[PDB]
Amino acid sequence: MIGLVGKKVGMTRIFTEDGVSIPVTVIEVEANRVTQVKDLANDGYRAIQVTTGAKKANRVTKPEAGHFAKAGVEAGRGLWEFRLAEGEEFTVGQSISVELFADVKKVDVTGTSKGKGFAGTVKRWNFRTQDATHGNSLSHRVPGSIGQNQTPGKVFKGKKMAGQMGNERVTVQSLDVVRVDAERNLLLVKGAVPGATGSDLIVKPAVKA
Amino acid sequence: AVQQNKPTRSKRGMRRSHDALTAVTSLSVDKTSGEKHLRHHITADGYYRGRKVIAK
Amino acid sequence: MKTFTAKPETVKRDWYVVDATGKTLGRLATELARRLRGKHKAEYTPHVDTGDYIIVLNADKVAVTGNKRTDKVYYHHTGHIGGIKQATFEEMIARRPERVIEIAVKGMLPKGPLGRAMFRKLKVYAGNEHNHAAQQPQVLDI
RNA sequence: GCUGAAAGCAUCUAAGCACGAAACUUGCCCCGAGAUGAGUUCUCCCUGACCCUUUAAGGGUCCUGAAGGAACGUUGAAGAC
RNA sequence: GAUGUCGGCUCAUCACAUCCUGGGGCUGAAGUAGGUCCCAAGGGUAUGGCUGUUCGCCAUUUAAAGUGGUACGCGAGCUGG
RNA sequence: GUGAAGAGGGAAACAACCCAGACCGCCAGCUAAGGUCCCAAAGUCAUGGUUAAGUGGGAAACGAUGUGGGAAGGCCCAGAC
RNA sequence: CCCGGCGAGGGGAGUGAAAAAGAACCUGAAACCGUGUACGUACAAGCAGUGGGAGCACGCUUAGGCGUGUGACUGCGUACC
Repeated sequence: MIGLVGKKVGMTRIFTEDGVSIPVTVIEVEANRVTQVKDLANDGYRAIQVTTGAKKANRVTKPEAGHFAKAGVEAGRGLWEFRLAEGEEFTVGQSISVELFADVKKVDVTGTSKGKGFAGTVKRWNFRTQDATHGNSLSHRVPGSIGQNQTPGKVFKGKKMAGQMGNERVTVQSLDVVRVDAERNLLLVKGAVPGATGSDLIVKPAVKA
Repeated sequence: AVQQNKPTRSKRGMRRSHDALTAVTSLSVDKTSGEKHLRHHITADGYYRGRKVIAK
Repeated sequence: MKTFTAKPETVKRDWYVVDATGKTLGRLATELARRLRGKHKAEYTPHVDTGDYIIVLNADKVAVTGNKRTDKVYYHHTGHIGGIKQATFEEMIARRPERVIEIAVKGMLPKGPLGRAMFRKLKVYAGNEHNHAAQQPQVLDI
């Protein structure tokens, strides 16, 4: 079904009565307001667009303000879309809270991973380093060979080399739901999730099931 | 390590298409002295936002 | 005197609609390529596009003789080391029926900027309906 | 394998029908409309007056300068630039 | 009027005459475990002692430690036994 | 015999093979090899057959009720297979 | 006389037949490097030309439909010694 967009608060632990420590990621899921509903007749597919949080009034552009005004909801910090599974109905201006995950027991969390910048092959692709001694000449962490002789005469597409690492969309699947706190708008999931503290997260029920 | 053919003057010009400088969009005018200056910078006479900062 | 040459800014192009149901793929394609190039016009000029706009309907109902329905294979390389991919005639019809006629006509047209321009005048639809009524296409029994 | 002739029988095959693997197409994750075939949806902004002429997707003066953008500044768990 | 030679290191890529895993026929196939042939290239496919060695022998593992092409792949990437 | 010392057309590209020996100009005509559905100039030409394998467009010993044609023979309304 | 650092280097004035003869000085070629104008160029693949050829600009013309520059698109075409 549909999911919710939240914020990464941080990591902590939950102690159970049987002496087990559960590493949990605290996700703050504020109420999500649906700003637009799409159907086959008009858009060719079924989905809902939602917003969350608040944004400075003076920093909301006129085109953005008009979009929010049409739905009759306060401006959020972004817009996200969720596909409808042939059995869901929503109305413009509806508010969705964290109670949707009351009986899910497993969710998929996706976010933007931390940015490592330009990274070498050793870090990026787990390349093995060459000898640190025994005559090695300025080739301790270099990639090494990158192809074959005249026959191909080129480097193949997709070759693993150094480049930008991190700072990209990443999804972690099948994370246990430890607790749902409607009053505090909190969702605790076992394990770690992509992104740094304060980043945006999208939570959906597990697809693998 | 080194070229096998001499690059053309056309290729040289293409590489330099990104070398053009950019001029300052506009200069701020002090409210009191009225002289032009770089934005967020003190004037040549020592003024800044019409406050007459040290000019020794 | 000099031989007449067609002018790209004064050439007349007409609109036609063709039904591909039950038509042999190859024999239909040659006629489409011939008309897209303008070979049927006395004003034909090799360096000028003098063809006509053609609309093809029911592209998913073309016919192939023999066992080509399950034996004809379409190959294409993605550019990566694995690269090589293939799909049979049956698979192409199920997924992208328009590509079957489009691919056949493309190979029958000249290669180059002008040949690419000719291909732009071909409209292929899988169904029996088109939204080009404003152009008033004329039925072409080909 | 089923039914079944050519070939009174037989036969998985010629018409027709059903099973069958980490391979194939999907399903899972990421990129993706420069997909020049450049797509779709929502919202926002601009509602002056003249002149010349080889008289048309023409040129110029005055008035006007929106939505938004850029620039600059303080900066970031973003970053070689 | 120069195309640097075996071994190792790093990084690989393709073929299928398939080493493991998957699906089958026959068996002098009771079961367990094997033999042989057919289909199958998705992924996976040892560490050490000796020697410059590839290889090989040996020790001990593994579901398996496959066979070949790529200037007997790879020194404007390293090493130089 | 050709290339060497030989251009032009054909064989996809292809000194030595096939056609054929360029004094110069022409926006004229007929032919050679080879060709005439589209790329690409000219028969979707006419009549009678063969192939179902994309054979045509790569190959052997050998194997097989694939299919067309031809000349004979054995057994058969005393009832054959 | 003027700008400039009582600079360098220039702009006037003056001399001279000539200062585009100003001492980096007769004539002042080519490679090479610039400014201005016309045309082409951001979905197109290779000895960069050649044959065909639209459009645009411009000079003509008793509209004489030609000349000059540019060259969308298209056939052919792998430098020289």
